[PDB]
Amino acid sequence: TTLLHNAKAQVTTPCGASHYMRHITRQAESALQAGLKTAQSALSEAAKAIETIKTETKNFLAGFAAAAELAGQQTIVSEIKSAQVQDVNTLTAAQAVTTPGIIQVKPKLTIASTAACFNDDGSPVSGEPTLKFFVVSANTPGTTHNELLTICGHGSTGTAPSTGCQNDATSIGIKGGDFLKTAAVTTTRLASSAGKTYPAITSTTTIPNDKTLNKAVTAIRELETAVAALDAISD
Amino acid sequence: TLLHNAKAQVTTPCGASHYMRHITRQAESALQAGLKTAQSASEAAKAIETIKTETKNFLAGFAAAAELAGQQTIVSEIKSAQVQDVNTLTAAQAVTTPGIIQVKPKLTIASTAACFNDDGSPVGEPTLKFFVVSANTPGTTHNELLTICGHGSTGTAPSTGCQNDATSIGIKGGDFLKTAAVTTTRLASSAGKTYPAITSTTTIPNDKTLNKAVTAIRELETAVAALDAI
Repeated sequence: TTLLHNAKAQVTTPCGASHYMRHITRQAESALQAGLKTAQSALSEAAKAIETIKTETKNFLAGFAAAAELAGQQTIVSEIKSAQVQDVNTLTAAQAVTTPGIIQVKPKLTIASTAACFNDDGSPVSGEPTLKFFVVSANTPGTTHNELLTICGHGSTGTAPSTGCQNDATSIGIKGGDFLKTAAVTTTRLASSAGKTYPAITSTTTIPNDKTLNKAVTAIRELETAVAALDAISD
Repeated sequence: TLLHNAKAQVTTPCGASHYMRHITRQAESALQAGLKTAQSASEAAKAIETIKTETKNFLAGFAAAAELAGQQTIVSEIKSAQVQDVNTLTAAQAVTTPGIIQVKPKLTIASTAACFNDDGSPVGEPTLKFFVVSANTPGTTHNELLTICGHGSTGTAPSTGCQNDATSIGIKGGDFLKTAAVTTTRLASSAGKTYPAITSTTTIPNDKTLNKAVTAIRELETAVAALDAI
């Protein structure tokens, strides 16, 4: 039998989650090839093999596409989680509100120098199965001086917020920080009255959201049954 | 089998994701037909041999098209990211609790599956179009986006117009990202028909991610064509 899920994989990062999904597609492909080869060697048993492959193609390709789509989503999640507001040094308040010294909210991203989640040479960089995905939402700003994502006060113009903001509005800058908050969501397959099933993911205010994730997991489940039916050909 | 929706006008990231899914739906129909022919009945052996030799290229480009669809789905959601406007406040109270002026991240979260409605329906040489995001550029003087907002009157919304006046201070917000389209059109040359390399080194996704997927999509096109012959 073909093991779609990698037991020796510990998903702890978005890039890890994307490689786990790609592993599903690689394993799904091997099961399809073996079914194709079994029907090819039988050239009746070849008629029922081709029949099983054709009947399961819709379920196979829908879940294959869903695993790939989830790998794509996690790849973008792994890049966007780096989004930050940059610190800006304080400036005497009268000059901080107009040209040439206006204090700016500066977006910044950290862009991979390779294909995201991959090395330059092309290699990856990261019981019932568990599907784990990472999701983003708006970060929560601070609520007092010297906390993230706030206007930074200091008695001395020119001060870097990293050295400590004060309750002092003589000069003002910006203490930056992460624009997003990243969290994991998980669903662990379990035996159901008629087979196996994934509990729903709850994540209503994130990117991706749970409607997007649950739709894809449902299709991954159809890939798993399609692969099991494919393994039954050579068994 | 026509993998490419010729009558598609891709102008949004969600439209780009649906174009990618059209490719996968068309690719499926080519394999299904190829399997239906094989079901009928050495000819049966010929089809199987093809379907098998081309499965590797087929699933590689199929996965790349669906991967790109997943990437464009997130692009369509995060492109909503903004820094919120914050009303001005007397400067001495603006630097500490409880009035501290905050840089407030904000997203717009789809209430459905992104790029789909509740019912589940979607919301020449071919061209592949994708949308990418990059850091937005802040303004350089008062009342321009992504700057501290001065005003003479405390409690003033920045939409009233920021001034060269630091009596009260707030935040003039705006989009956190800029979103632009990248494209590549299949080109006839002595190399056959190939998609030119995209250059985009400062965006999410970047060109190395995109160019790798595009190369695989070209291999899908070649696989669908061989599947059509049988």
